[PDB]
Amino acid sequence: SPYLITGIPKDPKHPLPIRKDIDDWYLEQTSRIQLTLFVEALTVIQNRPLNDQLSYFRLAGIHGAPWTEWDGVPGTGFAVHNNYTFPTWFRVYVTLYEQVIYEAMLDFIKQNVPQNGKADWENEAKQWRLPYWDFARFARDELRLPILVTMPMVKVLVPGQPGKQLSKPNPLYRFQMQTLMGTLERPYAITDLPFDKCQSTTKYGLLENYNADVWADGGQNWLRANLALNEHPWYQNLDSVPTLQDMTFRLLTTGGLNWGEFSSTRYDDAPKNWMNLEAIHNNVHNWVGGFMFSRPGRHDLKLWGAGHMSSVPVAAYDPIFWLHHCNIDRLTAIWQTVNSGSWFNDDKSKVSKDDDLRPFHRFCEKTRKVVFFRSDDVKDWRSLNYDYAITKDASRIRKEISDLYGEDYILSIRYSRYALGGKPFQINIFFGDVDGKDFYDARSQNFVGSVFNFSGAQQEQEGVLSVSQLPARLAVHYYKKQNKGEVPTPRYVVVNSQGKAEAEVKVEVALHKTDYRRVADGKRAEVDDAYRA
Amino acid sequence: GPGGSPYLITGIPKDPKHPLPIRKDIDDWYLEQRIQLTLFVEALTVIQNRPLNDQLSYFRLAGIHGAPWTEWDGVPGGQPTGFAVHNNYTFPTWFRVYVTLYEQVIYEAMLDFIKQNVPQNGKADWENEAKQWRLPYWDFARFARDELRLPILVTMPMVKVLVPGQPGKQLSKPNPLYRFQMQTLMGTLERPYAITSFDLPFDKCQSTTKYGLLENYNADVWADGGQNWLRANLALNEHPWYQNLDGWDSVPTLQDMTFRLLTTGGLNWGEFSSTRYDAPKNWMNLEAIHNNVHNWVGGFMFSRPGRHDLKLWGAGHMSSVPVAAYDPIFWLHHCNIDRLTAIWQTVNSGSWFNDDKSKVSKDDDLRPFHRFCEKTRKVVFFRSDDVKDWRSLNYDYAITKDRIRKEISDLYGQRTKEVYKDFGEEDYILSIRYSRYALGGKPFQINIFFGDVDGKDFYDARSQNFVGSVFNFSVLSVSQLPARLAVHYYKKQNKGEVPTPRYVVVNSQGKAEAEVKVEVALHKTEGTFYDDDYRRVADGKRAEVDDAYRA
Ligand SMILES: [O-][O-]
Ligand SMILES: [Cu+2]
Ligand SMILES: [Cu+2]
Ligand SMILES: [Cu+2]
Ligand SMILES: [Cu+2]
Repeated sequence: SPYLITGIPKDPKHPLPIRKDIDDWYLEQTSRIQLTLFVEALTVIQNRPLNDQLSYFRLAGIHGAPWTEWDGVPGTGFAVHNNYTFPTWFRVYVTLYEQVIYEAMLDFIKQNVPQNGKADWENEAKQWRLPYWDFARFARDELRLPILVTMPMVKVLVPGQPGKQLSKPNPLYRFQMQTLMGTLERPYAITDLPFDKCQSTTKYGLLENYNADVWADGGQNWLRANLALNEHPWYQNLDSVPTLQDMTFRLLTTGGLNWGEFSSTRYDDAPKNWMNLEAIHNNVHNWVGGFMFSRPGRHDLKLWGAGHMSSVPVAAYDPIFWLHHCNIDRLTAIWQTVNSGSWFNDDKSKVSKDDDLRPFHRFCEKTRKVVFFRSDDVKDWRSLNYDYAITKDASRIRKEISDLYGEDYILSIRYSRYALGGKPFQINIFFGDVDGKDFYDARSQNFVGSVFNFSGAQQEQEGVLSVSQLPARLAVHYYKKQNKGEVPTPRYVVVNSQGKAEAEVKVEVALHKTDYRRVADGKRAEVDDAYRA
Repeated sequence: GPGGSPYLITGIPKDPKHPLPIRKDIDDWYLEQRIQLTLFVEALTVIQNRPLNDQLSYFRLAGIHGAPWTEWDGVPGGQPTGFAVHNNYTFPTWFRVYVTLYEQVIYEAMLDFIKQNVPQNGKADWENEAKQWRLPYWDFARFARDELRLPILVTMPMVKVLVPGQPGKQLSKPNPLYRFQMQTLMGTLERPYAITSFDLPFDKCQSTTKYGLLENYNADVWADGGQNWLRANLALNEHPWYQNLDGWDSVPTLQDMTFRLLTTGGLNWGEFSSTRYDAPKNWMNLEAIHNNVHNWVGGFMFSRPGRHDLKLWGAGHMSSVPVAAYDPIFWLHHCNIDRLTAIWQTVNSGSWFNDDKSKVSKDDDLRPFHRFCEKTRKVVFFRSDDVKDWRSLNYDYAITKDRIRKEISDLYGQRTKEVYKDFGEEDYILSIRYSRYALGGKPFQINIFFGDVDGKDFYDARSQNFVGSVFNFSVLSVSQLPARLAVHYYKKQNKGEVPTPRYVVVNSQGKAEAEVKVEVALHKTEGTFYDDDYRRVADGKRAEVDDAYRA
């Protein structure tokens, strides 16, 4: 310490290497030196001890729990949420992860590759960059978690044993410790959802009413995550379009937003410009991990279940976290490319531009001193010696955006992250009557879409709230069709981690129509008595 | 076998300090735990990690049942058919011996683990636990501690064990009951053991899976498709569709079937022991219930036509005769099938290969299982009479130690009685007769409906008007389904009319097979079954489905 974050060092045989789509990269590798390097290096990092600040646990620990120091910066986590430095704090955080993995790759080569092959393996390490998960791209008819994340094991090369491939536990599948995270040595223990009783990260694996020993490793219910990722209005199960892809398309193609509007859910005391990067990212966290531990009533089919990615304090432990944030960085770079003058340039985000991005250090070549990273340091992501295919070929970026992700009606949503004292919740919006026992997801009658509060005696910063936006065109057309042309009143339910409706929460929900005009104000829907909080 | 001599199956040898130890319910056994848990985990881990040339490896022991159809213990294989008996009256007795073999191998591995690992101070106490341990059973028909479930242990990827010589120290280790994993894809094992019979990509699996094989995912996902135990639980709790409507109480069909099986009097051995068919009231048999559980644990449909966000299909080893024995739950399932056989024997004491059909098979050699014949001084194969009394293999069940009819009702009959008592004193059953070879040996599922069938959704309890299923796990074959509650519901919606049973034969692609013959009928008696003259009241008919869903 300090650990200087630089990105992977420049090598002239490797001009601005790209971060590839992880599904494309996995298929290239198997259709495997880089795959071996990534698997082996990430395994080594996951097995480093807690007192090593470049262990996987400690790197994930920068984000949230267990809220310790990192790199000599005293330990809420370090992560930036609901502020305009969300994209840039995470830009540096993803680069730290990438850089540590690359360093571990070089160590792996020194340890395991014979002298005669070191140049070949080093070539591959120097070309590798952290792949991104394209959560909004149809997987090589539907959106999906990465192929590699759904694989318990992965086959790798053994250097010096040509045609000596071997199957190993996949470090992208889960992060597993040797004991329950609640029992780790001080001060690293993780001690709402029983994350203290988990040894491994899980997706939808934590459900009430099963033995607590099941929670030690609740499994990776990637089929369930995929279903959530493809959320869309209920009626489309009677032509569907996944809302996540439409939201991403709109984020990338809508012109005229300032940085403050694009960068964050933060609303400091319009609606057309409330589709923002952070809100989409919050929904993806919910969809990957699950946040509901139980459901009232009797149900044969159990669609709930909770996991690490839905929860701010522990989401960073799931290896997909980094791949998600890699794409969030990619989306930022794309938006920057097509909105090149909009950088901390509005009267709301300007104040935050010079925030130190603690705990991340760099060397100042002007002061000749170690300082914290600041947003302007990473405005050009290529300064960190990586790029994306889509931003290298800028000339045709609009066409590529259309090929990947392509009156109007929109829903606006304004809410307090601390409406429940800081606990997470999901805002579900419906057109028409709400089923008092089924108000949760796309299988719930009349469901149109959700907004997840990715948060987790406590109140928000004075004057600050949070915003999101949902597409509503197709769902309003269906509703009119079934309802004699009535413009629907949006109905909402605020759902907590017990699958109950929090009657006392008020959210501002409105429907707007195209220049957008407000055409209906939303109202809370009642649910059954056994389903009320 | 090992050494180059036959492997003699004895069951765990008798020790006078250990009189007829019981096979416990695996959830109860787990919940009270922890030396026996440690011994079972460490021994089974060693057995699973044994090399393919070792005939007491997990792979080769599973290999006896089906694929890859090799020899075992000097007995030629390559019959493709395995050594297992299916659709014949020796089904319960062949499996009785098979389960005992597994149990004996585990016990012997426990003794070796103690010899290599346990300090002098603890050896006699660990030896005493090995001698008291017997293979637990999975009670698939008992409510878990409102619903049927896979065992707790089967759903845990890791398990904490003791470390001998390190007091109070425990280590979390991969749970050998969660899955069986090899070091490579089973399709590329060293000859002759490759798994390569079947249409699902089992050749592309390195590990066993529950509901994890689906079309349209990268083939490397199939190497280990995972354990979707929540989905398997859902399947295990199959019941008529109408019971998920508000204002109606549900009963798990599996529990109703098992209570019927155990309580119905007057079956001969041939009716009880097998699906084999060469009065429909007597067609509820052990093998048919076992077949449905195989399906519900593993999943058999790889695909479904059309577009579906919620994907309720998926295939896994337990549904597939050639590879089912590789899933560790297989043995726990078959341990309960042995227990159900012992219960039924206890309450049907004269009914042992007692009919003209089964008498023919009573003397069949149960290959490949050897034992030493003390009266002729020869190593011979097991025969059914050798295992008529399961206690001769030095194990027992708590339920067979005495009161049995009351235990059967307490365990399997309370929910059925509670809901049936709400309706009139009548019973309805469905009879189902099919040919196991109707699809060339390919497996298939027979779903029955009362009322109109949704031509895009004819699959499971979520399918409109679904009544129940019969699974062809694989002379004719028969099964029976409870129908009393579904008939009541249909009558209330149809001004008293008796429903025509409608059936669909579904293949592994989720498509309807139109040339698979199934004989379905609905039968009625006055009086409730648990308190006898059944008459046919309706003939079945094949349901049509949407054109895109037709095979
Ligand atoms: O019968 O497996
Ligand atoms: Cu975060
Ligand atoms: Cu995040
Ligand atoms: Cu079998
Ligand atoms: Cu079986």
